[PDB]
Amino acid sequence: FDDWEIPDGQITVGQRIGSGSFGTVYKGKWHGDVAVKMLNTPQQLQAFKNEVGVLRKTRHVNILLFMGYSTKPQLAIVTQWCEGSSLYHHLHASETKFEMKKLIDIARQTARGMDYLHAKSIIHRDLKSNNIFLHEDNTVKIGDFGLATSILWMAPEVIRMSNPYSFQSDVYAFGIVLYELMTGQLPYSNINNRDQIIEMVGRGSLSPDLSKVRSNCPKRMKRLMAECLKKKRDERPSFPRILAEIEELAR
Amino acid sequence: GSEFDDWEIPDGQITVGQRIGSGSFGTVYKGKWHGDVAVKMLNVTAPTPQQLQAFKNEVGVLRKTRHVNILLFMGYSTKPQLAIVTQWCEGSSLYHHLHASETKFEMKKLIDIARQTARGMDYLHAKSIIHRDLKSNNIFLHEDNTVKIGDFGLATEKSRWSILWMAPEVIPYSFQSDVYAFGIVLYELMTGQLPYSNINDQIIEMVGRGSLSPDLSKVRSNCPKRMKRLMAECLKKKRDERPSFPRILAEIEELAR
Repeated sequence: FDDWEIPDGQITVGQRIGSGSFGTVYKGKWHGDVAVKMLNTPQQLQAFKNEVGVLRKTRHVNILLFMGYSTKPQLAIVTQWCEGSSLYHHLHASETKFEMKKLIDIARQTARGMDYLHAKSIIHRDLKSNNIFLHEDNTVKIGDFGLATSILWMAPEVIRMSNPYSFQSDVYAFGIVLYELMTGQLPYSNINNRDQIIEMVGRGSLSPDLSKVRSNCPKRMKRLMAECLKKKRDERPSFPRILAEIEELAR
Repeated sequence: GSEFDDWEIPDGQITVGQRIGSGSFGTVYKGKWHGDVAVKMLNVTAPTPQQLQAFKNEVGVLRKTRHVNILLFMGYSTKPQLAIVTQWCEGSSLYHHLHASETKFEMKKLIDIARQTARGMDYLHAKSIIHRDLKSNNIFLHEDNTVKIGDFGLATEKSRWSILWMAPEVIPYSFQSDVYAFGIVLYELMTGQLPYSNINDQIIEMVGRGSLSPDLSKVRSNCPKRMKRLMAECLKKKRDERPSFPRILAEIEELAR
């Protein structure tokens, strides 16, 4: 027995949404709206529990709340549902037009969530607009930090190799998310060959064109952005600075 | 009793949420009224006294056409722009289930979907409405598991003077070409595939000349022969050789027995 496990048939799985890290996300109903990631054999089950233990403990207003799991009919992680869907969806699919204030607020909240994770020494490894979610009440919720133990966001040192992930590569990824916020575009949209992008970013010769950012993008945000995207990782700011900087420029 | 003004949903009672896609004459959003709704922003921001009256006439029609298997018209919006509001279908479209999330239906469910789609087309045609745009993209699945057809509205305006469902003579809209489109929907149901899936411009030419047609060898093993016969009838290249929907619905009513 286990408190945190949801019994078979207690969850109604609804519309398939897409595939995030390690699995497939569905809309679902567990005493309310929820999101369900179907994950992709004992021993493995115990390792899964050890992860559930860790997940149960990382709680912040700006990251998804872990609500429970299933084992049958399949491995599943259940979190709260975000009606606003993802940032990626709003920018590059439905092309929603956010006010600069909403964009800077989204950037602030994502930075708070990242600040929380990093202060807990957790490395995300996959920050991108696809798993930055918008909740009905207008707060940002980050996902895909779980199961700790897409190339467009990999810092140059991450691209060319080998568990290369670090705090500073997270900061880079966030830098790309600022690019998306401030340009409404994915970086490198004019290059079609993902293999040429990998190589060129990996060598440090390719990087986002910060001149494509909207006119009303404040000067400090552009400054911050360029810092986070700095090729030499130890030259990138930490998230307490990043959060501090965005808090202030919003004022 | 009610008149056109009555059918306006007062401004600010609908929160327009997420953009879903584009359907006929406009853009579909998810929305919240006293509940879930779908909102089609029409692509006309400044109506002239003739266009607005044309909109009134079409709304006049939408209010009279009701069947359990077609979308309920709930009202229209005025700001910032003209919009048609109908109910929300949590099951999204048939297309999304078959070709996106690649959901796997049992043969009994596949045929009830066909029956319900046929019940809906039968009503529309009995009301002399030609859909002109029938495809799995605008056959929607409601939470309660009933099928709801959409994009049948504004029929007359479409009259004023996506390729996979067009009858050869359409590559000219009639009941018989609607019946054709339904045939391709059968193909989608029974084969789990879109027609002509192995060809990547040639389709317009070859289907129109009758030298290309759907590969009927992809239909499931447990698919009944009556379903094959009907399907082949509906897809006939010569339009006058196709069945009518009363016939189509009857045949499906029985093999469902």
